[PDB]
Amino acid sequence: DYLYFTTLAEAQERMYDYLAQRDNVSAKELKNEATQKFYRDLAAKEIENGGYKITTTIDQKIHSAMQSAVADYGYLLDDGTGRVEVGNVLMDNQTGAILGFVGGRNYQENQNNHAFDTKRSPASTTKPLLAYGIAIDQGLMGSETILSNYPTNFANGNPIMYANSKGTGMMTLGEALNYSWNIPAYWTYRMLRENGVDVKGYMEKMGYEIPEYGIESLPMGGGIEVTVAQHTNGYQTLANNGVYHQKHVISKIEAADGRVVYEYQDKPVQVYSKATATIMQGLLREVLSSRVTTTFKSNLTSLNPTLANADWIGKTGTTGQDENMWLMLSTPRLTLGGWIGHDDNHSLSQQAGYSNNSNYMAHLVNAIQQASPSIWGNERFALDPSVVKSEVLKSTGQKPGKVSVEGKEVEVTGSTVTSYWANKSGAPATSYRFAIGGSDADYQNAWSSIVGSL
Ligand SMILES: *C(=O)[C@@H](NC(=O)[C@H](Cc1ccccc1)NC(=O)CCCCCN=[N+]=[N-])[C@@H](C)O
Ligand SMILES: [Cl-]
Ligand SMILES: [Cl-]
Ligand SMILES: [Cl-]
Ligand SMILES: [Cl-]
Ligand SMILES: [Cl-]
Ligand SMILES: [Cl-]
Ligand SMILES: [Cl-]
Ligand SMILES: [Cl-]
Ligand SMILES: [Cl-]
Ligand SMILES: [Cl-]
Ligand SMILES: [Cl-]
Ligand SMILES: [Cl-]
Ligand SMILES: [Cl-]
Ligand SMILES: [Cl-]
Ligand SMILES: [Cl-]
Ligand SMILES: [Cl-]
Ligand SMILES: [Cl-]
Ligand SMILES: [Cl-]
Ligand SMILES: [Cl-]
Ligand SMILES: [Cl-]
Ligand SMILES: [Cl-]
Ligand SMILES: [Cl-]
Ligand SMILES: [Cl-]
Repeated sequence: DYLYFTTLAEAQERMYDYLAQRDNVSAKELKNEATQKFYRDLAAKEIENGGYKITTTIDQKIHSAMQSAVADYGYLLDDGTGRVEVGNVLMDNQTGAILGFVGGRNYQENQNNHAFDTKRSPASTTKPLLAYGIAIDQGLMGSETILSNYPTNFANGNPIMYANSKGTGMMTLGEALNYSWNIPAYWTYRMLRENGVDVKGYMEKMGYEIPEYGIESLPMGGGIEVTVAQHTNGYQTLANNGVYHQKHVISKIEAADGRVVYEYQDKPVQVYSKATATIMQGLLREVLSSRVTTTFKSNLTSLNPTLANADWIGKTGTTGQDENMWLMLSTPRLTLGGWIGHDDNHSLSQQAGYSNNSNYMAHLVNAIQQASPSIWGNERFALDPSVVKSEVLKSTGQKPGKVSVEGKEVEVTGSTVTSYWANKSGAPATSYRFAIGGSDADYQNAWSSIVGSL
C-alpha cells in the first residue's frame, strides 16, 4: 500500500547516504553514475535482506482510520468529471511529524502517491504564505489594511479575473482573504517585489522550490507546483506560531543490534514572527467561518459539532481551469492538507473544491477524531503579546488625520477598528495612497466615496 512504498523509498535514500559515508566514498566519487547505481542497489538490498528497524511517525490507528475514510467516503469527491483523485497529509504542528496520509482513492486500482509524489499548483493557498504573511512580517500591512480590488491587467494585457468578475473597489485584507480575491494578492506581491523583499528567503526556509520569483500570478499559484506533504509543511509553519519543522515520516533507522543508521534531527526555524503568524491565524479562522470559498464548517458542524468548535483555520485554492482544488486546515495541534484533481489534469466541476472536497475533508477530520479523540486538541490560536494594536479608520485602514484630496486639506474621520500589526509602530497616519495597489483613477473613485461620507 502507499505507506509501505513511501517508507521504503525514504529508508532506501537514508541507507544510501549511510552506506556511502560508511565506505568513505568522497562527494566527487558519488557524482559517478556507476558508483551511484551501485550504492542505490546496495541500499535496496540492505533494507531487503538486513533486518533494519525503521521507526516512523505514523499513528497506526489514525492512518488506518484515514484509509477507511477514503474507502467509505472518497465517492463524495466524484462530481461528474470522472473518478476524482485525492491526496491528504496529517501533520503534527509542533514537530513536522506525519501521523497519517491518503495516497489516493485505491492503491490496488491506481498506485500514484498523491500525498508525496504528485506536484500541482497550490493555487490561492499560496496567498497567506507568499503575499500576505510576508507583507505583515515586513510591517507593510496589518489585519484591517485596505487593498485595491479595482480592475487591473497583467503585464501581457489580460485582465486579472475572479470567476466572471474583473474586480470591485477597495476592501479589507479580511474580505480579500475570505473571498480569495486575486487583484489584492497581485498588488501585495508587486509591493514585495518593488521593495526588494527576500521572498525566496522565506519560501526556501520552508523547503519550497520556486524557479521564478518574478511571476505576477505567484500568489495565486502561477509558477509553483508542490506535493501535498510539502504544502502541509507551509501551513504547519503558520499554525506553529511561525516556527517551521521539516516534515518527516521516518524518525530513526537502526541495525538489528541497535546501531543508528539515521535519526531525524529537529531544526526549528522562525520563518515568520510570532506576531505575523498569530495575526494570519485570526484571518484564516474567518476564511473558514465566512463559508465563502468552502462549506467545510457547515459539513463538520453536522458530522461532529464538538469538533467543529475546535479552533479551525484554513484556506482554499482553485487552479485556472478548475484542474486542482486545495483545502488546507489547521488546529493548534495538527495541520491537514488536501488536494483533489485528475491524474490527466482535466477540469473538475466548478463546485468540486467549495462543496465536494469540503464534505470529504469534514468526513476525514471526523474519522481521525473518532480514531484518536484528543488528537485535534481544544487549544485556541491567540494573538502573540508582541502584536501591535492600532485604532485605524475602517475606510483607509490607517490612523485618522489630514490628507490632500485635490488641493483641499481634508480631515479624515469616521468608524474606527483595531488593526493588528507585526512591526513596532503599528499603522501609519492615513496618506492619499492608503491602500495596497490601485491606479490614480481608482484613488479618485475611492476618495469621492470617502469624502462623500464625512
Ligand atoms: C486561487 O485559488 C485563485 N486562482 C487563480 O487565480 C488561478 C491561478 C492559477 C492559474 C493557473 C494555474 C495555477 C494557478 N487562476 C484563475 O483562476 C484565473 C481564471 C481564468 C481567467 C482568465 N480566463 N481565461 N483564459 C482563485 C480564487 O481564482
Ligand atoms: Cl497506505
Ligand atoms: Cl507510495
Ligand atoms: Cl502507532
Ligand atoms: Cl498544476
Ligand atoms: Cl492595468
Ligand atoms: Cl468578508
Ligand atoms: Cl525573492
Ligand atoms: Cl516545492
Ligand atoms: Cl527574482
Ligand atoms: Cl522521512
Ligand atoms: Cl546488526
Ligand atoms: Cl517572534
Ligand atoms: Cl463557524
Ligand atoms: Cl455552507
Ligand atoms: Cl463543544
Ligand atoms: Cl479558492
Ligand atoms: Cl485522469
Ligand atoms: Cl486572540
Ligand atoms: Cl499595542
Ligand atoms: Cl493607535
Ligand atoms: Cl515599526
Ligand atoms: Cl502598494
Ligand atoms: Cl489611472
